[PDB]
Amino acid sequence: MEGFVDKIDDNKYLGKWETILTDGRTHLPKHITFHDAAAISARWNQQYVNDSGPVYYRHWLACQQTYGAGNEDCRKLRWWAQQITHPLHLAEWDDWWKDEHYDLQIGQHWNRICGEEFEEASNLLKDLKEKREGLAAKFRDLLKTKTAEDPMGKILHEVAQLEEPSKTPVADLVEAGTLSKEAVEAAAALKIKELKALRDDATWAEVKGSLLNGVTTTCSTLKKTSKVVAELKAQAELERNKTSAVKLDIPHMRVNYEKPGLYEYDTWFGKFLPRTPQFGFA
Amino acid sequence: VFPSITKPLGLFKNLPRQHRAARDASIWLAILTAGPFGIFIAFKYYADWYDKKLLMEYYKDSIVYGETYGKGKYV
Amino acid sequence: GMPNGLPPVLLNPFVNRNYRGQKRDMPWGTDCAFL
Amino acid sequence: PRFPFQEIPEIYLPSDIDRDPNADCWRILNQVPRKEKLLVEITDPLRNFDFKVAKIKEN
Amino acid sequence: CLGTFHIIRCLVVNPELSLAKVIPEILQPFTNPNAQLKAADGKDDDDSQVPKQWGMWGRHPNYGVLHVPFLDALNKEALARGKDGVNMGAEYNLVFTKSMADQVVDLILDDVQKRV
Amino acid sequence: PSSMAWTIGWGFYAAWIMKETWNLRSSSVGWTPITLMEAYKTKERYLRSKAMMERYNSELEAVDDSNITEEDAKKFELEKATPSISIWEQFRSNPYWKEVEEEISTDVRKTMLEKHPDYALLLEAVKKSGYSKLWHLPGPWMNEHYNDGLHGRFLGWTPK
Amino acid sequence: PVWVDYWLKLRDEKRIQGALERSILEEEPEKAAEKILEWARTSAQNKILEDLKLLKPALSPATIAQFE
Amino acid sequence: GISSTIGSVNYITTNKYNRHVGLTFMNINIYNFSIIVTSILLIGSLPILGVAITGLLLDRNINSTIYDVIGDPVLYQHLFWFFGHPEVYVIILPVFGLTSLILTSIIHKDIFGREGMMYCIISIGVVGYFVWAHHMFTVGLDIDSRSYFSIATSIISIPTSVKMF
Amino acid sequence: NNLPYNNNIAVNLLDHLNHNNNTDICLYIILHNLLLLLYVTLILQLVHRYVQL
Amino acid sequence: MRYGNREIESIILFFDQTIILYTSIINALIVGIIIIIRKWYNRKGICNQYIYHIKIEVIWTILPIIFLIVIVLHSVTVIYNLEINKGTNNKYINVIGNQWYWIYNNIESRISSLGRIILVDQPLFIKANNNTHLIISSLDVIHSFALPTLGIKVDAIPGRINNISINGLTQGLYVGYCSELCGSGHAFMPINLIVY
Amino acid sequence: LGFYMLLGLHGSHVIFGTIMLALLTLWGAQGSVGPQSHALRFTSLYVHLVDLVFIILVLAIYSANASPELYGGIVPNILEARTFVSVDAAGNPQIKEF
Ligand SMILES: CCCCCCCCCCCCCCCCCC(=O)OC[C@H](COP(=O)(O)OCCN)OC(=O)CCCCCCCCCCCCCCCCC
Ligand SMILES: CCCCCCCCCCCCCCCCCC(=O)OC[C@H](COP(=O)(O)OCCN)OC(=O)CCCCCCCCCCCCCCCCC
Ligand SMILES: CCCCCCCC/C=C/CCCCCCCC(=O)OC[C@H](O)COP(=O)(O)OC[C@H](N)C(=O)O
Ligand SMILES: [Cu+2]
Ligand SMILES: [Cu+2]
Ligand SMILES: [Cu+2]
Ligand SMILES: [Mg+2]
Repeated sequence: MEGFVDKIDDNKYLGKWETILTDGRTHLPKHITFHDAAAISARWNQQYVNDSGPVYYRHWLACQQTYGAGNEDCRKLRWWAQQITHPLHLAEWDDWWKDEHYDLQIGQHWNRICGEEFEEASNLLKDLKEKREGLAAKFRDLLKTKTAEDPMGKILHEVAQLEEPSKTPVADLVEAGTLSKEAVEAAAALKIKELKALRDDATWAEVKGSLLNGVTTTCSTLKKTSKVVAELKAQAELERNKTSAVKLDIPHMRVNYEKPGLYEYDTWFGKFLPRTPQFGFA
Repeated sequence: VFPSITKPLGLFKNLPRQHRAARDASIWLAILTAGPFGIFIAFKYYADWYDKKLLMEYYKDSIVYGETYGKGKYV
Repeated sequence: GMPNGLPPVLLNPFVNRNYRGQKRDMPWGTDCAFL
Repeated sequence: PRFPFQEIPEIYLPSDIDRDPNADCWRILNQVPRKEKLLVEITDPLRNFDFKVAKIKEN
Repeated sequence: CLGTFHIIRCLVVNPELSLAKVIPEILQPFTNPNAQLKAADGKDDDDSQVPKQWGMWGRHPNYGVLHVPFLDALNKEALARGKDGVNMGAEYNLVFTKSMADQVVDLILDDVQKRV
Repeated sequence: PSSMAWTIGWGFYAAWIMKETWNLRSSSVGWTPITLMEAYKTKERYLRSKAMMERYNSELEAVDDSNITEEDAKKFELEKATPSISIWEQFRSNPYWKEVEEEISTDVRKTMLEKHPDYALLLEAVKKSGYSKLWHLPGPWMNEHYNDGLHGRFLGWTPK
Repeated sequence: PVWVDYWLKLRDEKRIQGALERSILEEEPEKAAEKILEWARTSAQNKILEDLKLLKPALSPATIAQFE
Repeated sequence: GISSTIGSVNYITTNKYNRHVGLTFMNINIYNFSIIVTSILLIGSLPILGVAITGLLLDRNINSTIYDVIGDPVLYQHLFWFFGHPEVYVIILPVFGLTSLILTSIIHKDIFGREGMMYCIISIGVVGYFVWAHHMFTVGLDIDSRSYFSIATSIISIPTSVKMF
Repeated sequence: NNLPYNNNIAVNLLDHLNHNNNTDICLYIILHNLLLLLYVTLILQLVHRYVQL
Repeated sequence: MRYGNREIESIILFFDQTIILYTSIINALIVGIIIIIRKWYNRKGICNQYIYHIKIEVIWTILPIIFLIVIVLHSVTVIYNLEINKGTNNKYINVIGNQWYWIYNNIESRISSLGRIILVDQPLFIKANNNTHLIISSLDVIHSFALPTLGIKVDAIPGRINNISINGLTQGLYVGYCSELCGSGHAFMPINLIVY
Repeated sequence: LGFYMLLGLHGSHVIFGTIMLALLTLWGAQGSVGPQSHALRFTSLYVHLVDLVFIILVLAIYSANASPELYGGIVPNILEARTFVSVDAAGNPQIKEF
């Protein structure tokens, strides 16, 4: 990870770096047992594993319908559900999910709503999604055009579309003539001005005073809400063994940086993933 | 051969000889049924004991399994 | 004079209204239950 | 015998595979008359092969 | 006898076979059909907290080259580089998440760049 | 066993039959309030969901594709891709959609008590002592011919 | 080892943020806000310095010395 | 299946009550005993095969889903093979009986351990009802069941060796 | 089992007892039929013994 | 000559032990039968009384039993040795058996014309010494993923997701079959695995 | 098809038993059925068998259908999934079900 740039969010760039980094010549563990895989196998320890797919898929569904497919936890759950599920059931369930069957508000999975009403609501929701996606695509294209006018934005855009990943991207661009030393110097100058502004107490104090009310409100809300979260969590914990059923633990498994499992090792903490809608990608 | 176990043990001495012999045959069948059962149960429990020993000696100083396999609690 | 308050079962979801495109021609001749 | 991956157009290959034509991973170990067996199968008399098998730690 | 014992053991030990909907309600409260899904609080993070119903060699170490737990390997690696070893008890940052931190950084970066 | 043992066994079997019959009828009667409350809750949720989706669609229509200002790009958060978000969460995070969610909730609650006047009664039972205190709640639901105004809907995946 | 280094970096960041969370929960909101703002200051300085790090190969040896 | 069930019931009944005076149940010659045990085998298993075939017919005709992608083809295999192995021993045992009888007729000597052979025949008959799933070791059976069925198959192997000796 | 619906507690008031009950089974009518067959069995046994004696 | 896995080696050794036992028994019975027949055909050694011997019968019933418990124990341990490597994996592969072709991670594999019946256009690749989990099923009817030279043979049954653990030690191409009647093109539905 | 095949086989056996009982009624009317009649014995045994099978079927029905919760009314009290913690306009937190 020398020439890699985290900020860039281009799918082609991330794909090239995925091919470079997740290559099996260096990234494949030898004689390593991952506790996540061991536990998942130990819970369902027979050859008949029809029962794991539904459970993990439903965990991911709860995560997604409550927090959205963009949450890293829900991405982790989706990765696991894909791994431990056979693509036939997975294809069927994805087809059902597209039709808003699993939606937490008007889906038939979570609600006792008749077919006609469900169809009306599902069509309305899909129309809403279509319109918002159109608007978001236009806005993203505009931002792409606009970000190319900034000095540093120009450099990032040029690097994001280089034909191959390079140990030294800027040097290989400039020696190839695509990036101009004048633009590089201008971007460096802007960054230097901003950096110097951060260091000194005058501009800092200006910024720190301009941003204190929102931070204070967030701190107050977090300190107040944490208690109620614990109260409701305890009340739910009472429901743990009330009946023979199972209580979900939304989210089932979160991204763990202190104890990294197989997901964090394979996908670099969610950096190298398939680019599909089920992973919250456009 | 299968001698009459109930004669040297003084069991079922209030029945005719033929019925006593039937009881002896049933007892002998019971004895022969429980041989292989005993062998296989003993082997299984030895295997479990050896598994516990191996886990306690391999994960003795581990960080993850240093208290379950290390102590043999839930081998 | 009291009703039956049992919750009805859930048999067929809407997204599975076609039954996976499975042939259902009963021997009588029409795709209907004998009843 | 070797798998002809160069005669198949548009065949998926792993990024971490050795594409040299004469690599070890392209050999066909079984289901072909060989005269030089690379796999020990259940029908192979090692005595007929003079027990020229690899060690245990290796393999 | 072997057949009878095998059937009884299956009905007693197997996790997926539950005599819940197969016996009159008067006897039902003696059954816990979902126990396998509720073991270890339901969390799939620590084998040996999850029952494994095998006749033998349930937890037998593998052959070939004995596998090293990933977190043990990371503990050794981290201590080799001078950083702290694996915590094994640390919890998640439920409050003040990575997204909130990134948003704060974003706003101050926007202000500093704007009023450079 | 003697015939007396078999008579005792028949007595136990008869007792089991009687207990099953009583439990069956008691359960059939006792779940009416809870099923009614569930039906009303899902009805209200469906109406509120439709109202919020219609509001969101109307607001989106008003945005001109020729030029999107910051406010719109801030109202709909058009920076996070649609498949990367939960629309229903946007009614629990963004203040504007939070206010409209509250207003639509009040409107739907006002409307429901009109078409389902008895709903308020259940509200008293659930509010005071929780869902558990409806197992044998007496009220206007103890009538086989009593019409709850649902037209056989919002009770199952098919009309009742 | 590359993934090892990446993990150590991310873990350090999480531990700092977790200490900030503990402060948020336990101490006064004003103190928490000041802690958050100073942490953001240092993190953004790191981000901008990392951005400048990319341009080092193709920058003049003089200017490169004024911030390194 | 119907024909076999009728024949089996008839053979058992005739052999149990119509023996002439002075002939006990276990003194009837070897062939009759093997036919009796074969008949007992056929009686106990054919109804299960009938259930399996009715399942197939219902799936084909009324378009149910007992043995479909949402069904249990393994359930079909279990039922069929529960019938399957008893059929095999039904086939083999009468050959043992006939060979024993003919041997008595052509070697001009009695069967060595006639009681032993009769008991071994009934043992083979009984043990054949507990081994049906050794024809499904790759279906995906539980590991414990695989071990159990290997054990039971060896058990059935023993008395046949006694008979050969 | 894999089910089209939800059968986890604490998401709805009537979901935990969904997979565990097939309500449409004609319960008390089946009870009446069982009573009829018990009548038949006991009457027939009594009469059979009576004629035999 | 390498073995290509450890499970195959264990199975082979168990097979050899059973072969030795059965060959010994066959030789003993062959000697006995040779003596009996040689005496018989020359009209020697006749005794109509010799129709019972309690000791001999009891011993010949006991002997097969003691020599069989060993075989049973060895077989059970071999089964569990096959099944232990589950849970120590880091790669998952899913396999679908279509009607006369296979699918690996949504990539189709059909027979080719370069090889007669053994070779395939798209193989399935796994890494050497790296434990992998195969999740196998089928779409239309029952097939059987069969690579018996690595000790894998698991049925792909519709609606039933089987899960086997595969491990490779020798680099090369292993050829396998459908090993289950599936239709007309059952004989032309081969399997190719490449351990690299 | 499972529950229905069970009940349909039972119904078929009930029909055949009805035929047998009708024949036995006819013969009893004519006075041809004595106290030691094997027709009487067969009808008695068959009737007892079918009734016993129905007893077991009723037990199975009330096993699958029933549940102690159905008899006990064990409902939750929280609805965790559809319950979110939010801060109202006033500033103090609140709990409501979405
Ligand atoms: C419900 C009814 C249906 C049935 C279902 C239930 C089934 C239950 C199972 C019954 C059958 C049991 C079979 C025998 C169990 C195996 C015993 C065992 O675990 O042996 C351990 C032995 C060595 O262990 P290992 O891990 O290889 O150690 C290497 C370095 N120490 O392992 C090995 O060497 C590999 C295996 C070889 C074959 C086993 C032969 C016995 C082992 C010899 C004894 C152990 C030797 C240890 C040294 C000290 C002994 C004094
Ligand atoms: C005289 C003795 C019997 C002789 C049998 C001769 C035929 C042998 C074939 C065996 C099985 C045939 C299966 C075909 C019948 C299909 C029945 C059917 O359509 O079932 C649906 C019906 C319930 O319909 P449902 O949707 O619940 O109703 C909605 C509102 N009530 O559910 C039912 O109607 C279920 C009926 C019971 C299940 C079938 C078991 C056999 C009983 C015979 C029934 C009639 C057979 C008709 C066959 C015609 C050709 C002869
Ligand atoms: C003359 C007669 C000879 C016939 C037999 C010899 C022929 C060859 C056949 C030999 C073997 C015959 C069959 C006998 C072998 C059967 C072995 C068997 O049930 O294990 C028992 C099982 O492991 C242990 O069960 P346990 O009670 O611990 O309970 C379970 C606990 N929860 C567990 O899970 O931990
Ligand atoms: Cu067989
Ligand atoms: Cu095939
Ligand atoms: Cu095939
Ligand atoms: Mg097969």
